[PDB]
Amino acid sequence: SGFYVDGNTLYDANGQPFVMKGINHGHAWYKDTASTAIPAIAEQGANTIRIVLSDGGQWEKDDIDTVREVIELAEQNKMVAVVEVHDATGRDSRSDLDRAVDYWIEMKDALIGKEDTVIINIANEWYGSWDGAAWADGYIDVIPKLRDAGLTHTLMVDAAGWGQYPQSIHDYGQDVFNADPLKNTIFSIHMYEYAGGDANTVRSNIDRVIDQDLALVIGEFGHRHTDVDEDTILSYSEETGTGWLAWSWKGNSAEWDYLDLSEDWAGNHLTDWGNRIVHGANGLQETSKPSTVF
Repeated sequence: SGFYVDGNTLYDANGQPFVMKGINHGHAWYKDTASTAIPAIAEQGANTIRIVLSDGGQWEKDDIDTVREVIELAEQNKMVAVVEVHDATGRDSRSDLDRAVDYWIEMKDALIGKEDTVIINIANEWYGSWDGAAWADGYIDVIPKLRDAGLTHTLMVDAAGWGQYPQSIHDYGQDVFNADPLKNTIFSIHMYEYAGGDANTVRSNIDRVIDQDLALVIGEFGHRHTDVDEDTILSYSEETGTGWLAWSWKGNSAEWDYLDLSEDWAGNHLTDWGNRIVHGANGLQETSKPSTVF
């Protein structure tokens, strides 16, 4: 029993549509914060946490005990865990995707049996270039190896272009889905200045996926700062049943710290951005519903 996909809808194990409303947590870079940050994220009303893991490619590898620990903390706070490997971010090289795939297979014992509470986002932002065909071949090759390893989880696949070239999913997403004998794969767009730059763009990018009867989550998105239209991401996602996961709880480097949702790991002092996501129109408190498996 696990999550299932039918067209552009993701269903929990009780067959109830599940629309992710949640938050990215940079676990890989802040491993000891788990027992503070994960429950703090739950306290905000998030029904899903996207957990940044490392396969040791660029940062400190998250071992199998750590994977178990963080998924357990999510589950025991009534949140779905979207686990993701972050080390292939922006890279076109197949080798980086290979490393992520091998990581999931290495960690399969922490994952098997958790199909109703864990969704596997194969690699964050793999394939930085805007090339639908090449992006597709990567996942056409990758998905069967995961299935062969006995991983039956819903798989989440990031669009090419660091998640910001959703044309890739429109043009090749069905080919990628077809490569999954389980027919249980969904797609993610990351919406920043390009893919989420204005209302029209947000709507067009969501439409170009779900109108292909492919399931979609906005696995990361941002906000306007010194343009990203978080209002439309929030409202149009709600209208269409499209899930989203805001980036990110805490710990961005100085260059991106405008993206921190919370001043503190415990979430007692949200930033303006955190307040918008948690307490604002179409945000977590207003629209997030827990997976019915809980």
